[PDB]
Amino acid sequence: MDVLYSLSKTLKDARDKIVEGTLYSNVSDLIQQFNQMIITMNGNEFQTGGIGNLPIRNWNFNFGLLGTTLLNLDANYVETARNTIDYFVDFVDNVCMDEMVRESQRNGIAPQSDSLRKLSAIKFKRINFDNSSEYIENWNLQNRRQRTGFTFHKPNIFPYSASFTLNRSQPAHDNLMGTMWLNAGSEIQVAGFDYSCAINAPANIQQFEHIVPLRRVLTTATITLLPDAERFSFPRVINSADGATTWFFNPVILRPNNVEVEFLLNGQIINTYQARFGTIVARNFDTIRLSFQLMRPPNMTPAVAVLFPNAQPFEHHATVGLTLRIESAVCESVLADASETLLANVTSVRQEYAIPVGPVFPPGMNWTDLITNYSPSREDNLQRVFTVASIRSMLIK
Amino acid sequence: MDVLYSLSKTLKDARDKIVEGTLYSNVSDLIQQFNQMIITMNGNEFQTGGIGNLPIRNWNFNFGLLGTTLLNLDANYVETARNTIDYFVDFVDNVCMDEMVRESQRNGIAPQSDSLRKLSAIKFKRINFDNSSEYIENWNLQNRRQRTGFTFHKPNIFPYSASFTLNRSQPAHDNLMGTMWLNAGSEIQVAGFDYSCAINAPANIQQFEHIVPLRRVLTTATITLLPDAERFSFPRVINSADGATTWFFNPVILRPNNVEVEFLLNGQIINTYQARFGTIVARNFDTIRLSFQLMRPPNMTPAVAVLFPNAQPFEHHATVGLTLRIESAVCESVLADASETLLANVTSVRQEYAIPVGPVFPPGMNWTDLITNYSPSREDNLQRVFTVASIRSMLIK
Amino acid sequence: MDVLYSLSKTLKDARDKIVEGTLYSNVSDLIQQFNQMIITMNGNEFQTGGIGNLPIRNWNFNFGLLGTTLLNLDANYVETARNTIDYFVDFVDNVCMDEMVRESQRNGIAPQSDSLRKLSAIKFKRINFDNSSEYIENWNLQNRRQRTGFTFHKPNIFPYSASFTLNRSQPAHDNLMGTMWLNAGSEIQVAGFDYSCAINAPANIQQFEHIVPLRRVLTTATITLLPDAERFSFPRVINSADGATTWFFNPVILRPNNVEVEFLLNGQIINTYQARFGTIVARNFDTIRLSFQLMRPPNMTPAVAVLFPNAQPFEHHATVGLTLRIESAVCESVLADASETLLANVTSVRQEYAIPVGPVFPPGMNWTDLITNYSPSREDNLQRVFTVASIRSMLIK
Amino acid sequence: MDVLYSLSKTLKDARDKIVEGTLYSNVSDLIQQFNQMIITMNGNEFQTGGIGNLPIRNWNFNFGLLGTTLLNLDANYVETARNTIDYFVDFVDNVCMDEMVRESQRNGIAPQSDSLRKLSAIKFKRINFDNSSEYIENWNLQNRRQRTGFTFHKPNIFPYSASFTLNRSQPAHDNLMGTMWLNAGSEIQVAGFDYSCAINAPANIQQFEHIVPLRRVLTTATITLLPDAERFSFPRVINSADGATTWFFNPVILRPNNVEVEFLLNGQIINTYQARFGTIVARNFDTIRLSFQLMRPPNMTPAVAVLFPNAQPFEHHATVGLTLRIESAVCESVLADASETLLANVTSVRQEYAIPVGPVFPPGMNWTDLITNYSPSREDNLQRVFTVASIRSMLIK
Amino acid sequence: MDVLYSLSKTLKDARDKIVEGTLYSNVSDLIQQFNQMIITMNGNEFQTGGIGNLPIRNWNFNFGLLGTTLLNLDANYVETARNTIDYFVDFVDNVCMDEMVRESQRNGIAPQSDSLRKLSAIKFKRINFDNSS
Amino acid sequence: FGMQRMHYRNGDPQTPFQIAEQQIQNFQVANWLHFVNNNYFRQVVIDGVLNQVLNDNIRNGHVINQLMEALMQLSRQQFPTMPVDYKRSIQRGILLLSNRLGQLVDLTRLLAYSYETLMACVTMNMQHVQTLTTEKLQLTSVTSLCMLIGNATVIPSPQTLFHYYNVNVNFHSNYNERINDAVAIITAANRLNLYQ
Amino acid sequence: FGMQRMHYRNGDPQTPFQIAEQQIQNFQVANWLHFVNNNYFRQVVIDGVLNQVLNDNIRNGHVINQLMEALMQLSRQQFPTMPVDYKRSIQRGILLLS
Repeated sequence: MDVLYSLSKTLKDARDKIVEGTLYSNVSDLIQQFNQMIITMNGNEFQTGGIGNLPIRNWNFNFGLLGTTLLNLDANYVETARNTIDYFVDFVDNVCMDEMVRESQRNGIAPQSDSLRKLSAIKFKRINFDNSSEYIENWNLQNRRQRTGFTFHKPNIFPYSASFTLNRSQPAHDNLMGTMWLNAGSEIQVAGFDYSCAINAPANIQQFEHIVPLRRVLTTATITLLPDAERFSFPRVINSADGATTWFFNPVILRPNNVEVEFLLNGQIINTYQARFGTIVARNFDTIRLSFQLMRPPNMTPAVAVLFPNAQPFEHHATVGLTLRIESAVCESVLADASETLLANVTSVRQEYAIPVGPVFPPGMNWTDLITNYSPSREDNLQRVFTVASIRSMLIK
Repeated sequence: MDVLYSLSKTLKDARDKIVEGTLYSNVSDLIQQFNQMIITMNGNEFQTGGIGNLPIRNWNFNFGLLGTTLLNLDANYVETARNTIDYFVDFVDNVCMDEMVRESQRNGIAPQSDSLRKLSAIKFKRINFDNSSEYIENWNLQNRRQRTGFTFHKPNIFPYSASFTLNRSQPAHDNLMGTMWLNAGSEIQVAGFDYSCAINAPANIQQFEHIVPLRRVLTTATITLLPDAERFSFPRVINSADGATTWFFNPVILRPNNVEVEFLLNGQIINTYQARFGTIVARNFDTIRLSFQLMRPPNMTPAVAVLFPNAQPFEHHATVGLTLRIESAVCESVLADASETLLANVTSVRQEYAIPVGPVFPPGMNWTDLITNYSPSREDNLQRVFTVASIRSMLIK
Repeated sequence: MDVLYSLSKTLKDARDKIVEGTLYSNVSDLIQQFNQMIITMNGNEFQTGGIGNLPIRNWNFNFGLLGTTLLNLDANYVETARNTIDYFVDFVDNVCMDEMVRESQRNGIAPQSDSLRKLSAIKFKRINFDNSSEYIENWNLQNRRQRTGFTFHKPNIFPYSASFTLNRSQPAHDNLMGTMWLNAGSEIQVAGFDYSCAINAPANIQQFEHIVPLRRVLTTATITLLPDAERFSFPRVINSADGATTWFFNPVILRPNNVEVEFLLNGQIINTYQARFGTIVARNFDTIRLSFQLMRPPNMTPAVAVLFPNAQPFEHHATVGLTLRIESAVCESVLADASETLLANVTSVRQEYAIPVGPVFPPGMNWTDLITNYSPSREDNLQRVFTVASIRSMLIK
Repeated sequence: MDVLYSLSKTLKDARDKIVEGTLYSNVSDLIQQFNQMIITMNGNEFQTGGIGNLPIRNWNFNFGLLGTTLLNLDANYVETARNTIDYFVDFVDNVCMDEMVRESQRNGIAPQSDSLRKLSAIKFKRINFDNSSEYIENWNLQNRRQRTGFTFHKPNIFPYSASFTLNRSQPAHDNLMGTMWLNAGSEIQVAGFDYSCAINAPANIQQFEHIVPLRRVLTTATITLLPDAERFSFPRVINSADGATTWFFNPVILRPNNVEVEFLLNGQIINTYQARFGTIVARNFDTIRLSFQLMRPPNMTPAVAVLFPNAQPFEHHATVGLTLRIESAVCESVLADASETLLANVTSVRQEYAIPVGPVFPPGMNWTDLITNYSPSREDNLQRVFTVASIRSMLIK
Repeated sequence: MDVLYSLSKTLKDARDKIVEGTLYSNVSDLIQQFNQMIITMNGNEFQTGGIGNLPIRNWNFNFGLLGTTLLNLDANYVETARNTIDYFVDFVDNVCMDEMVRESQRNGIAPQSDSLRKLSAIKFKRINFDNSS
Repeated sequence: FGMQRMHYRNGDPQTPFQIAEQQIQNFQVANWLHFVNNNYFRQVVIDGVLNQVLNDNIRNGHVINQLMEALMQLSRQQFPTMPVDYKRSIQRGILLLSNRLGQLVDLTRLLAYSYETLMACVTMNMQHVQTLTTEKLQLTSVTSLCMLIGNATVIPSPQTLFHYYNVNVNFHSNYNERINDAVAIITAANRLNLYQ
Repeated sequence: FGMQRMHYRNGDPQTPFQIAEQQIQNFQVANWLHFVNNNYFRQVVIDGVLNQVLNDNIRNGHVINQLMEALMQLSRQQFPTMPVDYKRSIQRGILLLS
């Protein structure tokens, strides 16, 4: 696998440094690297494609070398090197395009394409310029059974699943007590609503809780806990759970009282924060448990007193809400992000040539279903395909 | 263009590599490049400025070469490096500033400033140390007539234009049926509202459509999709159509029905997703068509059964809404973004000396005005200006 | 602190370039640097720990020079190199972690631990591989007292203070007029409410003001501007200013006019924007001034005239709202961000190893408490700890 | 790409010059060229076809040379050369036939066919006879980022879209005021009709305007503005806009008064002409805005007075018309013309073997849809296919 | 006016035939014509403009003979040739544009601008590539 | 391999072997040249005496095989652009040197052991600095040694070794004693304010 | 110092040593070259008698240390693109004078 990254990095560096007029004493290293690459590459053919509409292509390799005779590069030397470089770039692009689409249920961390499988042979192991890039370095470190990591921005890890769970319910929905939450992207907003407004509640306090799991362990998460949620603070009319009737929602946002935020790992308490708003830091967590209390106003005013009639007739329900955002995090496994187009590259390459759905990736690369039931084989296959995608995105801008 | 980036890279690498202690075999190539540069530039002259409040200076070059041979670099070499590097930094800063605020109409991609015009001749063609970045390499590839591209995070491609279209109006504004949408920054939020819950159209289903154009081609974009409007769910009073009166708006939200999102190219369907809320990806599109249907719920409960009367007077109107946000994309042409520091650099340098408005760019770099009538000449000028700004941003830290 | 950065860079380069196959001509510089570092690091003993739960460990350095013979690095040479690479990585990790958990009023720039004091002597200055990264180069520029700065995306610079003021108020809760706003991270949203809808107010125009100071200076900042309230346009119940009961809020949103944004620096007006939304750019400022006016609409419609009676009992008070988001910034003093995670690393180390509270940082690395009372000693200590964190964050990924 | 043009031009020149009896001292250049071509061509096989019904063919190359022994060409030498030449002509024709059909969404300016891609390799770059032909010279100049052009006759650039826009309309179409225009080919004819005949018009003058955009900038356009349009000067009966009713049209052609012709570029005024008929010259334009006035006859005669009753009953509507023709123009991008069969060749080759519609070209190569939504990638792909088509049309007459 | 046509034809032929790869036996005539034109155009100074908005510019010609050694024209030779080809194209464009904007009753056939008057002397008549158009 | 012969200017910091390493393509010959290029001594402090020690790949004599394989490759290429007789003579020379592989291995191991044992008997610091007077040595003697070595080992005689060690330590002690005497006299003279 | 041989024209108003001073950034030899560049007879008057006298710095014998330091700096210099024996002899003679 590392051979492909070495080839891509060498090609990019050569395209960067070989420009007209530069002194040869600054590209001696790259000249030696390129000559070694040409010496080892020649004489071995390749085949790519064969599945779907992907163009089947055959490959040959017969090229000269880059001698050392000049003192400053002229136009003609640069042109010859550039002509070879563009062909090698096309080769890398086509090999990657072949590799990205396919997959396998077993051995999903090993190469699959014929060209890549032949490249993994020992006689090609003399070309490895560096491993400075993030994804290739992580792959190399993961090769030797070591802890890894990924610097991610807005690391979407929460699956999209809009759901609510009622706690107290009239048959015709006139006295409701429950919770509404919506986990979109890397944003969690949880709201706790009551119709009684704590007029008949025990000790005039209503208890709210909500637990959201996480399939993959993160680290170093800067958490912005902002109260006064926005997802449920406006009139609504939605169908009931059984899908045979509807209900109304007339909200009033109160002050969330005694906000408790807990981060757990392996079933133990790791980091806790009481009644703090703003930005907080969590170091290691796998399950998030948000709980708080809704407190009835101890004293009211005419408008407020009318707005919460003690008796059953209700026309204004009360609700409190919180917002959970992950503005930064580091994970141990590959995940979708927003600082690149890796998942975008995978989706585009999958859809462009209409490869029939295999046995691992759900159809259309819909991220919701892919992240729903996370399994280690799926994670390994996604890691390999994302490494190949990052290789592609480091050649074509 | 390329020469300026070469100078900037050489100076930055020299200031990041020349310090007491390091071995001589560590910065040999940089010393060779530095001597080549000082040989080439020596003995010439330049004079930048001559417009706006920017002062006019005259530059010379007489600095001597290096060549000291020490196993450990000492502080005398460091002192000479500091002095010469500072002088070259000031020179490159001044020439970049002069290149900034000048614009031309015909052949805008061509250099404008006299210093840069003299700096692209044949005798300056030696020093081209390296081109290792995104913008400069994209410029170099464009000069070779190949595909271009840039990375982005939440691009601002939609000019702010808050507009609302009506399908059925009334002089009294007591009975409305129409749509409202806004597109600011990287967000599009569309909503279609009805007052009678479509008891006048067949099958009790009203179908709004929406079409939004894109001023430039986009590829490999991941889309966050939300099925509930965020902006049009509050009691609002808005201006009328003729700018003569004010109308009321009392919204309530239902579930969107048969949601279709279409990314079309040349009017042809490429990416389509139905009821896929969360994260979706589109490969290549230039036109966005959104269609959703507001459906009267079949079965009701007292609250909703009364709040939607079939008679004339209304207390609450019905509306549905979608929030579409693009988080990352790659474009073949130069575009600004809120995730970098380019447009800010351009406007700061422009307002630094109160330059009169150029014959191409709109006044004060009002981004909306620039993106409105997006012209190819303006595109080329924007490309050149942003490239020069990126060259400048590599030094002033 | 440069020696630590050089050591980290050398270790990363060795771990990323020394793999079986690479030509020796590509790692000759790295081998020379490694040999120099090892020969200058022999015959010295170091001790780390003594505070927190860090186990006190002692270290030796009796490692011979690496091999310098083979044309291609085979497996055995790589294993021999790693036999000391692992030890070096562990040592650097322990040293940086030990340094991270100590601070004081004085010695704001100078290191405080024993390891950095001993390493930064004259003789060890022979080791400096480069200064390519951002933070170390900014630190070196600061040591010469020159222009400094960084780049971030959506930085939390505005502290948390959810405050509101009332201009005309009484315990009747029928005639209220004031402004309420929220400041979390970089999201400044202001709202001005007026119960009377400016009926008795002179000239039918009511003027609001709001002033927010910044703890530091931001240059070339891009800001997204929106005209409508997005967080204070829903019914609410809020307590009193001093606190005896709660009042009621039911907002209706107009379109504010004469929306003027001032970027004031040292009492001098620099950038002025009138009636503009979308994209706004300020070259340099240290304070934000916001101004808007409420205009009772001249013409009316029955659904509007029924909600602003000239009489005393009101039902829906008028309110406007503005959204101000800083989506990119370049600052002079060190500040936390959303893209980077150094603050996360520091807080993670502190929480994991249970450091006793010092007289400088607020407990638990609470960012809001840290920024509410920014002091130069805090700034220097935080710059030091952040540079150490950035050095650490490229060795254990 | 240039290799193919060189081959075609060399083959045509050889077929032109090698005739029986000519003196050898006049074909020495072509003999050297042919010998070099045979030397470089031999030993490399080729493959073409594989998609649709196109015949897959394999290719070999084993031929002698053309020695220098004679003083005047005899029949046998000419026959041998001709036998080789016809085979090479078949080779070029088949390669072009393979190349024309295919396309690509990305990199749509680079070669795609396997034979062409192999031809682009460096070792074939020794054959370039000239670049005198228009299309190949334009391609070569466009390769190096330079302004281009095309001498076109009747350059159809206006899409076909028959449409009208009413201004004053009775429900049953008895009092109409509006415009009819039809843009066919390179011919624009705009008519402005009124039913009132300016009897109730303000100031007895009716204002007419019409703006037609253009997707591609032209230059040096000789414009023949002839009044008295013919497209709408005869009785008509057409369906209404909603397609639920029809209307009548009884026209009378009056004298168009104060004809104003404006040519704009980038939103500014470039060239204007008032009250001039015949031929005019425009140098640079992108949008055409035709406006004029219809003047009521100040005095009438019995028949005329009866023909325009002041009251509502109408039986003769009045109309003025203009005709816009582009008898010559030069563009910057490839476009359909009438001086060749290039678009005809593309359409014929596409339809003959029934290649399924790809992702760029709309089905059937219908020029209307292709020119409707013009995008730069489509323009580049069309440029490449038209260059290949012009190559084909320069071999088979 | 023949000299201007010859110059234009030579410039077009040079810009269309001098690309990396063509055998020298196909451009020997063009190289000879180019060398003759350059050696006959050295040591003279021209001025164009003075009327309209045409910016007055001055021109020199101190360009050495092109290379005459390589069997196949490589990239460096092409770049050296273009280093003066661009200048020649600009000069011819400016001269013809200057001539285009002047006319009078007399001198109907004879040129009126200074550039054509100076170019059409006896000594410069050494340059005439063809009259094919 | 029939590549254009190099013109190594007399005075470049690079060495001809370095350029050859950067030029040729074949594996074994390039590896051997690379080994001979950067093979430097190692400074090792033992028992308070600084010494120069060869690389461990030279004492066990395995590197000679890494030589011979390369030489063996030299016998496979066709030697283009050369007459047959020149190739025949070169092949004869390389074969004569090759058939004596065991003799060379034994000689190299003997040289390594003898050098280590003898050099371990010096007690003054040594440095690798070129001096003015240079030793003259023709290569014909080296060819004779490589072609004439046999089977009997040679170990330095203990009596000669002890005599050499005694002479060396005597010289070092004399040098140190004279140094101390001179330092004492000069220090006393300069502290007694003597200036005439 | 690996620089091209000094192309020069006889009769320039500036001596070649000035050009050497403003072309070499090696502090020791550059400073020594500057000192030699601006070393001129000093015009003084003593008891009504005009005389030309040397500078004080050379008078006490101090410039020799600067010359020795510059020569020793040149001694260990790489001296590139020069044959073996010539360079060895040059640097050994420099050491002899130092």
